[PDB]
Amino acid sequence: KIKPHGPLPSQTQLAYLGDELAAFIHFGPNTFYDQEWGTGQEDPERFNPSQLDAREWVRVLKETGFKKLILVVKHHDGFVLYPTAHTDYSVKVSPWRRGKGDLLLEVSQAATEFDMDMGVYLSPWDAHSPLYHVDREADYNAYYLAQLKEILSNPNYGNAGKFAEVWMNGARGEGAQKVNYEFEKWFETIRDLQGDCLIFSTEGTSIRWIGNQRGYAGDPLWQKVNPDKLGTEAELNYLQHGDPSGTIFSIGEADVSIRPGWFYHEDQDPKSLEELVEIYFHSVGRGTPLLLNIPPNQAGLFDAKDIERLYEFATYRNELYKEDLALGAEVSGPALSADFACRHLTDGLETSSWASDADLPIQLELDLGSPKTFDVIELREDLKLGQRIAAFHVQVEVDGVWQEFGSGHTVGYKRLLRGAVVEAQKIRVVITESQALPLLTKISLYKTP
Ligand SMILES: CC(=O)N[C@@H]1[C@@H](O[C@@H]2O[C@@H](C)[C@@H](O)[C@@H](O)[C@@H]2O)[C@H](O[C@@H]2O[C@H](CO)[C@H](O)[C@H](O)[C@H]2O)[C@@H](CO)O[C@@H]1O
Repeated sequence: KIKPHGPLPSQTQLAYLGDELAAFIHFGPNTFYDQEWGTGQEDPERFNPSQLDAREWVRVLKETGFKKLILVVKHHDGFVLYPTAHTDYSVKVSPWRRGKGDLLLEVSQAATEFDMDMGVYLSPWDAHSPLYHVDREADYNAYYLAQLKEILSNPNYGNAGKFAEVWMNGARGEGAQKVNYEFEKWFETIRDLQGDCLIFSTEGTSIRWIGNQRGYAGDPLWQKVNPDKLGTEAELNYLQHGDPSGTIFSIGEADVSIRPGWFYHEDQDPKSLEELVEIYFHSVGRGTPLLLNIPPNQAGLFDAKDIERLYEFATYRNELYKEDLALGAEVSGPALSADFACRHLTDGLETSSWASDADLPIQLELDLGSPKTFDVIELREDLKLGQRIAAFHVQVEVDGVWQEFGSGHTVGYKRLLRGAVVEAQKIRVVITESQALPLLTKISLYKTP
């Protein structure tokens, strides 16, 4: 029994890491006003999608491999997209669904049908609320809290009444009131109603921002931080790389829009497959989830181009992973014991892993038995026992010379590392720095389609 190392992830954290792909939905007055930020002066009469179909949103997301859907139900403009008891600035005063509309309900019903996990984004900064003022901040905090209770206590909201993530955006306009939030109170309520539900915030919660909206996790990416170095003034590079000395397990979620903007704009186009693939390799392929925003249009529908792109992106990933070229390769090198043997890295069993207490560098060598053509290696740690590896490199034997394939810092939950396409039978993975005796659960090899 190897001892754990460092801060360990919760079950809900590991489940997210396992799921890899989440979808964001920004939709609201901003969609009708052709803007990215609203003022709270938007006319609810203009919130009037011609033919909204949340079931179609959920179906396409499910079919294209997304495992969670995070819905904006109140952006910075403050317009609430479910019939809240706590402000009149909501869908209640919109003509949509002859005034009886509830977008949270509509998305929740569809998500429940498709077993799509649910997140909810409720903007802390509220440009509409007359309570959003330093002189009224206790009242604003009670407003926000009361809405968390409305959202998170209702069996008709979420995936069968369950929410997997709450999103508290850190953004605030320069001229806005400097309201301070009752974070701990909010977190307690979230726990009371939804247990270990993940929380994205500027504070020391289970999810942090990766520090850009480009889909780029750093290398290294430590999925752990010290809460004392977070808050609204957290350094972006700290978010992006995490902390080798972090004290809490923290997922650096990589959010990015399929378009330039978060809301739908007719004049904008979605990213290319090539662009999404790069993002994929620098987010999921660096051990963190990708949260990809798809904005519905003024009809309440996903854009046709955007839909095509999600299917092409899904096809790409299915083809990448179709064959693990490393399965059954003979693996040699040091190993702690038979229970942690090298052959565990390519045996195709999720239940078996490798470890070694040998002095670094530790060299694992795979012999594929015959020459194969590949351009991706996948490594995974056992984060139930903590993140450990700080540096590694990969080589391939070509005409009797061990040439470089690639190098990196961290592995984490899952690390994809691309190299130039090669035909080779023998590969070395060399671990050169680690915070504790290294473990890997798998080595895989693929060819990009
Ligand atoms: C329009 C725009 O680019 N705004 C960004 C801010 O993004 C916010 O978050 C995204 C997801 C979207 O809802 C925007 O309308 C929001 O304004 C950005 O705020 C940071 O956003 C990240 C998430 O990407 C975390 O929530 C941070 O805590 C926020 O500080 C700010 C600063 O990067 O830049 C523009 O205002």
